[PDB]
Amino acid sequence: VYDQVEFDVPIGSRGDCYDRYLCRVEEMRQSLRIIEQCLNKMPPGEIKVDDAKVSPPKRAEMKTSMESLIHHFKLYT
Amino acid sequence: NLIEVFVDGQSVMVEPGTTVLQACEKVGMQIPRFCYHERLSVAGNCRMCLVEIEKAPKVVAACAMPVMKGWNILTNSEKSKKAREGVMEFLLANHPLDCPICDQGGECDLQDQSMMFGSDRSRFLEGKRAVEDKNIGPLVKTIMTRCIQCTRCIRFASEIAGVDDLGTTGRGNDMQVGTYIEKMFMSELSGNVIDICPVGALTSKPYAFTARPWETRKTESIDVMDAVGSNIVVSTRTGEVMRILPRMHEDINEEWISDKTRFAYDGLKRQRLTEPMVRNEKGLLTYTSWEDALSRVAGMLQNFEGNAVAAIAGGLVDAEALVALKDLLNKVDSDNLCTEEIFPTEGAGTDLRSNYLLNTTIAGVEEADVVLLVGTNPRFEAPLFNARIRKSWLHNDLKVALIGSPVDLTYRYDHLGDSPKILQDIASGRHSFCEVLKDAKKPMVVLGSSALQRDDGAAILVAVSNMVQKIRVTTGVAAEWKVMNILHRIASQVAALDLGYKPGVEAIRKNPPKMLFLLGADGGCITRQDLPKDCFIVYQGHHGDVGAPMADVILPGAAYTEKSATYVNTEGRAQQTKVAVTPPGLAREDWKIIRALSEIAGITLPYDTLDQVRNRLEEVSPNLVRYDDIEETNYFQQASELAKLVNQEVLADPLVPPQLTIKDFYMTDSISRASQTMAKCVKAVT
Amino acid sequence: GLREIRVHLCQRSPGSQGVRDFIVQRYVELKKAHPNLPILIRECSEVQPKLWARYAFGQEKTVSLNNLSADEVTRAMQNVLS
Amino acid sequence: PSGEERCIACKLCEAICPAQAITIEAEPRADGSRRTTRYDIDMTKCIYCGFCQEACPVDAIVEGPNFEFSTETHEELLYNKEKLLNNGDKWEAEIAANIQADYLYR
Amino acid sequence: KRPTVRPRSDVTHKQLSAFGEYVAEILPKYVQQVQVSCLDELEICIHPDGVIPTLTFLRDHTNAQFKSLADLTAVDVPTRQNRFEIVYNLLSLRFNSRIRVKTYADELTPIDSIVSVHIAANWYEREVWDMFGVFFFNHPDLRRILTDYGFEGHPFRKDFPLTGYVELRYDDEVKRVVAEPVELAQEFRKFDLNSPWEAFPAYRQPP
Amino acid sequence: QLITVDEKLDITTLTGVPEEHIKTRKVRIFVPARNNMQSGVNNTKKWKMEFDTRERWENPLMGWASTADPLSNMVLTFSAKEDAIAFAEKNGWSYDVEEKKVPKPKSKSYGANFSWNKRTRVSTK
Amino acid sequence: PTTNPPTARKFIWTNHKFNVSATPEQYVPYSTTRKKIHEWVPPSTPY
Amino acid sequence: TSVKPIFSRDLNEAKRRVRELYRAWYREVPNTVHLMQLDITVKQGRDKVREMFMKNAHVTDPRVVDLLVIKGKMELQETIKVWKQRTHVMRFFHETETPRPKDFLSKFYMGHDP
Amino acid sequence: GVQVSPSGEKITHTGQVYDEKDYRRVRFVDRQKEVNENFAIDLIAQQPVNEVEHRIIACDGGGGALGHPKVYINLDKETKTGTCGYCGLQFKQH
Ligand code: SF4
Ligand code: SF4
Ligand code: SF4
Ligand code: SF4
Ligand code: FES
Ligand SMILES: [Zn+2]
Repeated sequence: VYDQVEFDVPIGSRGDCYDRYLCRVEEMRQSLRIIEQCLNKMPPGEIKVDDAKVSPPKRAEMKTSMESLIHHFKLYT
Repeated sequence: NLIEVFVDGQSVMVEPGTTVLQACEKVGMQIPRFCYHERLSVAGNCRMCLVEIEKAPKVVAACAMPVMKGWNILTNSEKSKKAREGVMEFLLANHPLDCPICDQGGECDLQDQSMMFGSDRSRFLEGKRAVEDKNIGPLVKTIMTRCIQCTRCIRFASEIAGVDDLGTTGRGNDMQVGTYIEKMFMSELSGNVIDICPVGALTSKPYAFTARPWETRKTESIDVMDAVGSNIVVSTRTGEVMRILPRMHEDINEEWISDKTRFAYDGLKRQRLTEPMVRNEKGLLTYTSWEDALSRVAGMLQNFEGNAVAAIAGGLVDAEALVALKDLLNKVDSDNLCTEEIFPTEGAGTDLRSNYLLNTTIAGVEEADVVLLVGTNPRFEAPLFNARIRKSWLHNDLKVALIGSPVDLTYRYDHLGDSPKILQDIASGRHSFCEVLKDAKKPMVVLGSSALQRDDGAAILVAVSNMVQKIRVTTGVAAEWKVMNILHRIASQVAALDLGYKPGVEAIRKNPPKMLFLLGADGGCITRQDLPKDCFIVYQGHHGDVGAPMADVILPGAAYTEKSATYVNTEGRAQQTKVAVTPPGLAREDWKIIRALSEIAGITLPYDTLDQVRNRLEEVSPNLVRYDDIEETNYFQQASELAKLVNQEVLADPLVPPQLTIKDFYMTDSISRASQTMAKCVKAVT
Repeated sequence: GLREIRVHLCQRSPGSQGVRDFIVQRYVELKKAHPNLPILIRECSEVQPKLWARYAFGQEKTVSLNNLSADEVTRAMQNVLS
Repeated sequence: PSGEERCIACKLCEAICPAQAITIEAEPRADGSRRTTRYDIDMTKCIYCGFCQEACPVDAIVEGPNFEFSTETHEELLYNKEKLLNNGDKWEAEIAANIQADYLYR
Repeated sequence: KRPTVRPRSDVTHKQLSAFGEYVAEILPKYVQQVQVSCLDELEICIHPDGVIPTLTFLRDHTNAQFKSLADLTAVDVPTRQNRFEIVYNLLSLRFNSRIRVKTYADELTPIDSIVSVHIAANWYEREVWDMFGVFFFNHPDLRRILTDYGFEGHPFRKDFPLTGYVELRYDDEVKRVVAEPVELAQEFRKFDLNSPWEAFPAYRQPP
Repeated sequence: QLITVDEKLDITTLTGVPEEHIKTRKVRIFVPARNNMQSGVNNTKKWKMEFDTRERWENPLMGWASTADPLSNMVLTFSAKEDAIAFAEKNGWSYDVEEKKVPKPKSKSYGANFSWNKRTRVSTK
Repeated sequence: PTTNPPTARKFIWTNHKFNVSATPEQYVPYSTTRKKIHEWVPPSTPY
Repeated sequence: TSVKPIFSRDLNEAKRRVRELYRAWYREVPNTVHLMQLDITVKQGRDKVREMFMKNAHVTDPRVVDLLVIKGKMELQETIKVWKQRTHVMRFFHETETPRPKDFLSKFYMGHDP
Repeated sequence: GVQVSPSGEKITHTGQVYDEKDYRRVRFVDRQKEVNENFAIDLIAQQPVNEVEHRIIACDGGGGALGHPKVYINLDKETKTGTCGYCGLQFKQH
């Protein structure tokens, strides 16, 4: 999603360890400029894609249903 | 005669009376399966083999439908995938959540087909069902809230084992599969429904709860419990055997093997031998090392020679040991190498592979037209032969007949009687069977060494050769076809007879020797009383009940899982094992033992390696390195003319194979004597 | 002192023609004359027709029968039986 | 709560342990049930990941909070079934609450 | 649209195909088996006798400007005569793109280096020679970099096993740190996992 | 430029293994037959190289299974017997083959189950 | 616990234990299994 | 047959390079057992050298010979520009290994090797 | 509860014992052999046999979640009980 949020890239003109240090610090800062928006826009929803052939399912279903249990078994062997 | 198809555009040529599924196989695309097994009949219960047929709307079942010229098939299309999704939703509606407990956890066809072709969850917010569990035997642990009702067990039983006791009882979800009573489904072939039931409903009780597949290192080997040559998969775990499985050989065992060979994997853990055990001053048996044992035996052999040295071999011993013993007693100038088994040898004996074998490949029993049995219960000795006979009598309208007591078989037939005089009666042609034979072509006459093991054996064999000459002059056949057939039980026997031994103990009864080498011979045909009192006997084996307690020295060898030895069935086939495990404690391989013994006694052989010994076999007998290749022969007419010279004649008392109660099927060799499972089998039978 | 005789041949091959002929011709005579002796036939495929005999103390001789006929078979058999 | 164990030898922990640490050897139980005879771990190899308590469908094995079990020898760290059972019978007054809180998230 | 599937676009699968035809008609020699993946990537297989021409072209020609050698790599497939597959993953900025060059090779069939062009390879080639066994000409310094300074063999192949042949330990008898043969304590469990039932009926292979 | 050498290739030296682990190791080139329990045929497609087995004992301390040989668990894949043989004879081992066990074709005239004169007639449904 | 006590269950260690590093009640490893392979128990009489 | 060469064309040029390399090792060893305070004798070192040479004498291919030469040269660089140490260099002599018994009876009494 | 062998070694819950002639029992000297006293077999035998009317019954293992997956058992076999593989509990029909 990095295409969504804003974050300005730093660069240096000389090419010395000082410029590199300053780049690292400016990135430290722009990272917070990112986190602010990540927080204020984090939506609700799921975490693992509901394709149980790839990511394991929740344990309640793993225990009640059957196909989800088979997929659990296969994923984990 | 051919017929055409265009799968996915791809074209195919097949025969009529064919199946969509066999066509898709010819192409490569595997089609799902629940109620199909190429070695069975057909049905349409499961309903997972569905496909789409272009130019026709309705789906079909590729396990029954015969392909019509011009059809374009579609396997991975929309309707097909939807059918499979629905069908598996249905199945898994009720299959309980015993996947972990289920010993068939990582091999479950249903697991795999759900993970791949099925769906990702259940839309079943309802209740399930269960069913009572049955006791069916001390081998086949039955859970029956898992049977998807495929009917594989039912068809397999009603066709192969002729049992006719299993079946379905009810209609609707309440259906069950299993006898209506607490009967026991014990049989020489009970023990393949395990491999056939894709689910963990009919599990094996011994293996159960012990391990899982993926952990295993599946090595490959063969069987020795009988002289058939059942290719086998031996499963290991952290350096130990855990289970045995069949291995597909389209000729010999064809994906089926015997209760004995698959449940005698425990006898390799009880009553074993791990250290050189030598007599003491009192006579007890104390442990000691190879240094002592071989120093002793070689210092004694250096003094003994002539014909006072005698080697006996039993079953379950390898051609390598046999050849090494032969060459050693040769360099020592002795010839009393014999086997615990008898084989009437007068006339020709052991000089032509056309004799003492199955001149006819076991396969040819499918193409034969009439079969005759001479005093044998193959149901107990070499059953898979009996299963080929079963399928033959079932399919190609066969006619079978036998000589011997009235035996409990799977089919019905004509019973001649119980006196081999019947054989000469036939050779004259004064018995309806004479006309039956002279009419029908490609007959076959099999004779089990269980009778030759009698006393008047060579005479009955001579009468049989006479009968054979008669039948051959009656009907029109060539040596390209064969008539006579011999069927042993012990494995090492054929390798010995090909290495040129004395198949008997007549030599021993004639020349009481001093030193007695004996290998794997837990048969007790010999003991201390049949010999002088100052003898010296060396038991080289891997199990002690009979031969060891009567021993001066006891050496351990190895079993059929730990020595890369050859072996030969009753049709000249040459099968080698593969070392699946390493033996216990001090025990070593037999040919190594013997090369060391020779090097000590100053008789050094040129054999430092299994491969050098393979070349030695290539010299001695060539067809023992021809792995998986039979060697036909045609000089049986000469052998029969030779035997005709002899005038010995049979006795009058009847004959019997000494295995009638299935009880006798178990407890043959050390392994089936030892296993604490065979005990349960027997006590359940009785 | 002779102890045992064995023949190795290759069914359905030229080099074995004379040996097969001898066997279908007179082997019967040897085996009826002296039947207290090991005479072992063995026919593989793709081998050199040969004859391995073995004396008392284990030593043994190997001779060839390739591209030969019944007369040479007989005479070699005699020379080795001697 | 009835004293009985939870492991039934489903071997998922063995087949998923990235380090191949675990070693299992199962058997029947004289009462007919299914159970273990050998469930050994090498805490020198265990990377402390979580996969075993993710796979165990019965929540039997649970990597716990105790991080003070440093020792003086490399044989107090090849834990076995009995040491694990003791650790369970010891810490079960805490794991119950921890899981009762955490399970919903998973 | 569906939530659990990326979009299989057209722009890339078309542009990179055009560029593949371009390079193919420019270098009808030193080229074979161009291809574009179903996931927006370009692969170009070439004879080892054209490596430097291809790389110089792709670095210099304006329309490519494949400047930065983001990676060099090897792969081993033993079911063929030329068993090693050498790989270069390259990056260009102006055109914001990546590309993959492949060339087959074999033990006992060395390769031409590129150090004259991409100096990054000066070390990837050392890695390759140390691990696999593939050799490179015109390379100033070529020595074991990763493994020991006495190690012998070629581990990243598929035959040199995981555990290796030798272990180490100190032996006060001599006070050194000696190398002895492998006698493990636990055995490397090898889990049979490959399940039969075919899942991908599109990547099948008939008899 | 090129060479005329008709000698068989051997790189046992560059490989880096000792005499023991190169000579006494009997290699087996086979095809892994199906797990009868299953009915799957995407395993009987390759050609696999394995080694003979070796000592596999039990540790005294706890009971694990150790090994003196590293190769025991070295299973290799191939798509052709000729290529597998080339690799084997190239590395210098002693190869032994297990040829292909292929099923037969069969005629399943289902209707036969419901026949009149034959013996195939089943007593079940 | 005074406001959130645990589940009152048996089979729980009542008397907790400090660390057991080198004490004489420390821990050691072993096998929890029987003997895989039995053997032969020769007789006790000369022939 | 029709193949591509490497650094050479025939066993003879391969062998001239090999001889150069022998000269290098022979003229080097002393510097090693004098820099790294070893114990063995120069003669024993040269024995190991000539043995590691003789144990590749069943060779025919110039490509094989040349690859072995390249690896030897790498190792010689490593040694003279001292990176390998006492351990790295004495790892050859199997100084903590019972000579593998080739006596068939020895193998028998001791283990399972054929 | 634990028992003991001739040599004083605490038998495990699975019959592991070091006979008098085994050298692998030095590690215990000056040390102890860790064992659990609570034997699962007795602790499940003590438990009461559950009773129900609905012939079929669903078992989970205690908590709705946190226990063994839902397994459904039959109880029509009045000869004896019906056990649950995971938890070991046993039900009976009314
Ligand atoms: S057969 Fe076994 S593994 Fe397969 S679905 Fe049923 S319980 Fe699970
Ligand atoms: S018990 Fe097994 S083989 Fe028999 S019908 Fe049920 S699923 Fe099929
Ligand atoms: S937490 Fe440790 S024991 Fe459990 S799976 Fe991860 S590495 Fe293995
Ligand atoms: S995952 Fe849990 S139940 Fe399964 S074997 Fe491991 S500890 Fe036992
Ligand atoms: S395989 Fe066709 S319905 Fe079962
Ligand atoms: Zn329960």
